[PDB]
Amino acid sequence: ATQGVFTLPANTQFGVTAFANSAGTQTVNVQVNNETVATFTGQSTNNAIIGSKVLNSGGGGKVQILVSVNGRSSDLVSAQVILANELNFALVGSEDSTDNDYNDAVVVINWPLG
Amino acid sequence: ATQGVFTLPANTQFGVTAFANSAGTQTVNVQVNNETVATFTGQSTNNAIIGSKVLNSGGGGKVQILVSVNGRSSDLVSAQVILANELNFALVGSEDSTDNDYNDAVVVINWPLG
Amino acid sequence: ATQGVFTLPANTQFGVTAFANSAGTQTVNVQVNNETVATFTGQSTNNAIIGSKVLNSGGGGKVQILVSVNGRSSDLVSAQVILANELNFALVGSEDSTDNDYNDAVVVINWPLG
Amino acid sequence: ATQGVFTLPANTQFGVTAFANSAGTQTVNVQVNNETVATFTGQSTNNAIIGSKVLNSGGGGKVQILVSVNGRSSDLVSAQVILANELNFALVGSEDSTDNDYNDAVVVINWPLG
Ligand SMILES: Cc1cc(C)c(S(=O)(=O)NC[C@H]2O[C@@H](C)[C@@H](O)[C@@H](O)[C@@H]2O)c(C)c1
Ligand SMILES: Cc1cc(C)c(S(=O)(=O)NC[C@H]2O[C@@H](C)[C@@H](O)[C@@H](O)[C@@H]2O)c(C)c1
Ligand SMILES: Cc1cc(C)c(S(=O)(=O)NC[C@H]2O[C@@H](C)[C@@H](O)[C@@H](O)[C@@H]2O)c(C)c1
Ligand SMILES: [Ca+2]
Ligand SMILES: [Ca+2]
Ligand SMILES: [Ca+2]
Ligand SMILES: [Ca+2]
Ligand SMILES: [Ca+2]
Ligand SMILES: [Ca+2]
Ligand SMILES: [Ca+2]
Repeated sequence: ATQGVFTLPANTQFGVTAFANSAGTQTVNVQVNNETVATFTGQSTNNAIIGSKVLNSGGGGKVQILVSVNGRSSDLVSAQVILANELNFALVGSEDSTDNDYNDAVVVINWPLG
Repeated sequence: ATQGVFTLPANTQFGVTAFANSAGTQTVNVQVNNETVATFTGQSTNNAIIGSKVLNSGGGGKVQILVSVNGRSSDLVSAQVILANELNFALVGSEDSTDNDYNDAVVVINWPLG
Repeated sequence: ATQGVFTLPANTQFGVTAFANSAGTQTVNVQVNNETVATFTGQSTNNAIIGSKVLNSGGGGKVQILVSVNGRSSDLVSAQVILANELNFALVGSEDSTDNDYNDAVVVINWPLG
Repeated sequence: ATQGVFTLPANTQFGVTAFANSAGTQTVNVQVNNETVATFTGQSTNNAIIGSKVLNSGGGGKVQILVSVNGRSSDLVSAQVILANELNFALVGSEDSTDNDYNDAVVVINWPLG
């Protein structure tokens, strides 16, 4: 299945934060309605935050996360969870190798803000 | 129901990250096995990270999040989600007197690391 | 926090299914835009299905689950999870007593159908 | 990633229930510690329940869901969600074609029971 794609409400501010847990340098591309709006690049094996930004979901509300390491696309896993019918988390794990921890880059998208 | 309490595997490194979205200064207390091991204090209305740490779940694996503002306990909501039977997120929202949204402090716990 | 309330897309068919795990007779009321549209009643300590129906979310998309035993409201926990940005589950547990298994009536709402 | 695989606590009773939403006849196989222990077969485009059973997770706790249509494996999506640190849902969607609704067979695993 396609993973790492989420529908947000239109024209909504959201947070995106990426963590790294891999010997590989992670490149996380964030697209809003099919256009790159942020790229986070970093390396950590201890969950360092490699990027955190506030963005807007735009007219179409489409947010997509892609992850690569040295030009190779990582395999993604994702889900969205909603608490109290209002607090939203869109969650991405990614795997750059064979141990299948899916923590090599982790991305958390949260809304609403404010 | 009690919220903000999670059972982790024993002796496991985990990340804890807190974001703020409130006029009130948030105090986030992290307890591991019934002892405070981290306190994040900060304030933002635009999803600033008010703390990010790597902790260990210890012998018992018990992790509890409490949130207060000006000494008053915020109301919590929480859940845990597991992706690919291995990537874990424990999620907490909190609501203070100032804004009736569970985003006033948002806490994300993630494991495994490395 | 209020639990058991979910916003569905408007005018959308959804499934609602309730299971029982309690000595007490469970009553599950399903309300769509603040009107009861189905009630499931039954008793089981072995996860029997006490009702399953297809409903429509109507104009407003508001779906609320209420659980009671002999007129006493149970304590509810809930969340919504979305897979592949398309398959939705709204989940409710309920506790009618003191053991805190939260499974006394369990309700699963799923969409889309077809 | 390998979807539809979940680690349950050992020797635990759990419910498994499957719904169908497809023109194709769905076969759901449930494996506990690498042995098939239940099989549900049916066809519906309106979320009919094609099976529900109570099973035990055994010593290993490994539960796997496979879905096929005329012997062709469907593509799976899955996640596990825990409410109140105690009430567990393991959730599977499946796609038998390319419209990507992931509802063609929907499987819900719940525990604890009783
Ligand atoms: C730069 C580099 C080196 C290596 C060895 C790899 S890898 O082994 O294919 N994967 C990275 C690997 O890093 C470990 C520290 C651990 O976090 C694993 O889960 C992770 O997959 C890569 C990709 C890059
Ligand atoms: C205060 C209270 C309420 C109820 C409903 C009961 S009961 O119905 O007799 N027992 C509910 C109880 O049933 C067990 C078999 C188990 O499933 C529990 O999780 C469930 O709460 C009593 C006795 C008291
Ligand atoms: C590759 C492929 C497989 C299948 C099983 C079919 S089908 O059975 O003719 N149609 C499956 C299809 O049914 C629709 C009513 C809808 O529920 C779809 O989501 C579902 O996938 C085809 C045509 C092709
Ligand atoms: Ca890895
Ligand atoms: Ca890793
Ligand atoms: Ca707020
Ligand atoms: Ca109970
Ligand atoms: Ca019970
Ligand atoms: Ca389909
Ligand atoms: Ca379908």
